Amino acid sequence: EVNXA
Amino acid sequence: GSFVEMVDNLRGKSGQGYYVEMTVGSPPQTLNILVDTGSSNFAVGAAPHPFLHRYYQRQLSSTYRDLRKGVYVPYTQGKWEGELGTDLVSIPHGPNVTVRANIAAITESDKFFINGSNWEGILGLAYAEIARPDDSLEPFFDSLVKQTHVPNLFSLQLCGAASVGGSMIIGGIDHSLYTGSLWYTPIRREWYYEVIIVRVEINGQDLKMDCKEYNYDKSIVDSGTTNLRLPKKVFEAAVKSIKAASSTEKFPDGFWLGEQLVCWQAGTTPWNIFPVISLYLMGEVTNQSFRITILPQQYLRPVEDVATSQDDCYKFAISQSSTGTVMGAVIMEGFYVVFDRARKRIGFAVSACHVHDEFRTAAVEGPFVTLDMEDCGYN
Repeated sequence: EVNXA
Repeated sequence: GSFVEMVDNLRGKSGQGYYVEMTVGSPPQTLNILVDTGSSNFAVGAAPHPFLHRYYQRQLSSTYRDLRKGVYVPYTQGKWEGELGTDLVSIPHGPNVTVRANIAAITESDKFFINGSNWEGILGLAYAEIARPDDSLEPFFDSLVKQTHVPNLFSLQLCGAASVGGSMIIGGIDHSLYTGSLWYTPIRREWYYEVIIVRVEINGQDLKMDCKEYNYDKSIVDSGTTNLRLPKKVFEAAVKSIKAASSTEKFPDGFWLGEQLVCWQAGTTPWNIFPVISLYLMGEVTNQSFRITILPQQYLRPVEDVATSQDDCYKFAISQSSTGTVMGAVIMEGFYVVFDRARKRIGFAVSACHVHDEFRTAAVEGPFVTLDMEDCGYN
């Protein structure tokens, strides 16, 4: 639910 | 040794990342900042937004300086845009010292802020090589190190359990956050925190793949990622073996896809039928490696309920990716992770807070004689 560059 | 002020400084929701409290501006403006070892930009909301309860007010800061330049940062999932600048920054439950750093003032965003996450900004702990717009924008931690005596290193301990918690040790290693010994794996290249996986096991059974597929096109540690992301080929092979191991019970294809979620009567979760997963990582000594092992309590993330009722439900937290392997929270929640930047290495140890049952425990063992490990890296 988060997938951070 | 012991950092009693920083222990327990993290919080977060399940599947919504971990954050720490920080201040910005003069006087200090309090804001929750998610910890992302997957990026290198320090950015905070600086304009009204439905999912924001507060934000950075530049006109209220007497120590604010405008760099007169915009910036755009797209993430695997989510993105924002804003204006660059600098200001005084501090970490209340962290090193007692204020520093000046570059700050991206987010004015526009898309599927970045999460409704009810409780955080309003992001702290990219990676290296400048992946900082936007370019590697000239010095990252937060770099500034902290150059402006203070804080050692070039930080550690993380993420604990599962819909509140979550944990601790970020800045400048050191807290010996009370783990048990056993710490095993380090060399940081391949300094941009993302890249490592090299040389062998994968499922309940002791080797996946038997070229150790290159495990790192295609790379393997990184991201506190900013929920799941254990695996390249397409490796994903298929792991799911297959994990299905076999738990064959004593069948689940719909939706479950393994991460779509649907399985449930069981309160406290009847059959953990024992689910296999343990082990990842062997390159060691610091030539031909030497070590392994970390997690439990279904790590890769079966608990959620609400199919009918929002009363029953233990979970979601498969292992998915496929096309941008390499991502050891997210499902991996990290099992260990105390030391990001030894000074020595270009990442240490792993059993976390003293990791979730588990009386029969099994997460582990970190070594050493294992492994030949041809250099070849495991993708080019």
